[PDB]
Amino acid sequence: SLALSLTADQMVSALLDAEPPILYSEYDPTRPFSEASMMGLLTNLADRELVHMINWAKRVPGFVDLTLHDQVHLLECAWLEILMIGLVWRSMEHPGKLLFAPNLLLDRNQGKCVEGMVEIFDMLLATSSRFRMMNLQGEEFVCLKSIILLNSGVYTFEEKDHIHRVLDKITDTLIHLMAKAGLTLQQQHQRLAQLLLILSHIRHMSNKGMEHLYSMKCKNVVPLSDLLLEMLDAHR
Amino acid sequence: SLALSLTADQMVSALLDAEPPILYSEYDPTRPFSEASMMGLLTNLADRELVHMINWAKRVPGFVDLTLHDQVHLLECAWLEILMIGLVWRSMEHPGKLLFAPNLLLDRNQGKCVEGMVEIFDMLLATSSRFRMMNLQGEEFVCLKSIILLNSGVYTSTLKSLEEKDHIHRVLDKITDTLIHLMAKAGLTLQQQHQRLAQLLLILSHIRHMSNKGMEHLYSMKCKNVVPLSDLLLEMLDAHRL
Amino acid sequence: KILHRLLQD
Amino acid sequence: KHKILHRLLQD
Ligand SMILES: Oc1ccc(-n2nc3ccc(O)cc3c2Cl)cc1
Ligand SMILES: Oc1ccc(-n2nc3ccc(O)cc3c2Cl)cc1
Repeated sequence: SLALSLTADQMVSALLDAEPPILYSEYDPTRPFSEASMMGLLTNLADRELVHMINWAKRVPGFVDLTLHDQVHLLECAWLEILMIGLVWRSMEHPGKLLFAPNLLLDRNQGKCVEGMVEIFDMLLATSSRFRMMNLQGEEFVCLKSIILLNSGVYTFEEKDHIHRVLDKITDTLIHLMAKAGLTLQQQHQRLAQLLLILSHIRHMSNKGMEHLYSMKCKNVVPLSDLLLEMLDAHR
Repeated sequence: SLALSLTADQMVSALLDAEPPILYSEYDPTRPFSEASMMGLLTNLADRELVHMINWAKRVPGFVDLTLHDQVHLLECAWLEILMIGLVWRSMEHPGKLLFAPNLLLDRNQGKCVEGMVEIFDMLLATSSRFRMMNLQGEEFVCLKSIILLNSGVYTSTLKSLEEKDHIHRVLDKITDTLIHLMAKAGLTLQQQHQRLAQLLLILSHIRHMSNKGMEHLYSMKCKNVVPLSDLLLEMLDAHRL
Repeated sequence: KILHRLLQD
Repeated sequence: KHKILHRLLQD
């Protein structure tokens, strides 16, 4: 295998190169929001990001070594986690706002337009605030997102041992970045821990949002693409 | 905060002394299971374990420094994670079974007696298998259970809220120092130390997931009038719907 | 709230 | 049998 022989510097480069583009939303900003429109914007966006997430996943070292069925399971398990950590990252330098896209920057109070949404916004905003107080770096972000891809579904499965080897390499890469940034050993271990404990909160937010998305589908507040229904269906 | 001045060895020892007892279920072995009786056993057990968890949390360094309202939120957020990690710890030495209690050891085929349960059993069993593969040690288990308590609800008013958060993060950083200390003492290399720290903390993402799922499932049993929940449990459960 | 009381003991 | 994800992956 070829992902097990990458260097720390080369793991970063490969992740930085695999990054998806930042997509714009269709939103016409001359008109205000309804509950149906906002939700349509969110799901339309997510549906387009999902296509590029598949391309990005295939470029994550070691992912391409897994069976097609295993790749499917991992992406089904983690897809909304991946979208949310994306969201939280780009919202990092906009305190109080979620940057869904460059032309869709939503205040905390705009989550009230959709029933049950503001609770989700609040958790997203507190995670972004956390990123900001840690001063999360781009190189660290691409490592965390990759970890989510490989970790979240790994226990719901040789296939497992390869993933855990690739995960160890990514741990090595995170530590390498912190050792390069001048952190002491004790500070490296502490930061590594702090960063990974955020993945617990991101899991919580995905689980909550999967439920909200389900409710919005049942109540029929908005039509969902076939791809999105399928990713939603995998969790139930 | 005297807890911030604890060595690693004093942290371990305090956490080990704080451990709750292993409780018995009220399982009558000469009656047939139903969906209702099995859920009854699990919630009766959960309810009695909660009282011992409240007193364990008080013994976790730094926890008593927090305000009463923050202690409430932390436990309300994390109660089922904590119960579930206990259960997966207890089930380490019993492949294919969940030792809810010494008199309540269930396999996945018994989980099928309650609708929707077998999925959750399967996640719990696979986590126990991960624990066994890793050869998770009790000292590491008590550190993880404490991290769940402090971290899970930590992100849910200037100085006031901020310095409660700072304090929690200082305690969390001490538990990290303690885990590394343990692995170093056990003779793991510098690289193995950070790799294992990572592998252990990624399990908390899986435990969070299982708690989210179990809270949904419990809510559903409640809403179908399958089992009467004690007022404590009703309050704990209702914390997640508001 | 029960939890609140139990924590005071 | 024909999940969209499946066919998006094998491209
Ligand atoms: O990049 C994105 C695109 C979409 C979403 N997102 N977050 C949601 C939370 C609840 C919900 O019902 C739908 C959501 C979407 Cl879409 C999150 C990040
Ligand atoms: O020590 C315990 C005591 C109870 C439980 N538990 N796990 C559950 C999963 C679903 C559910 O509806 C109730 C559950 C309980 Cl109680 C888990 C560990």
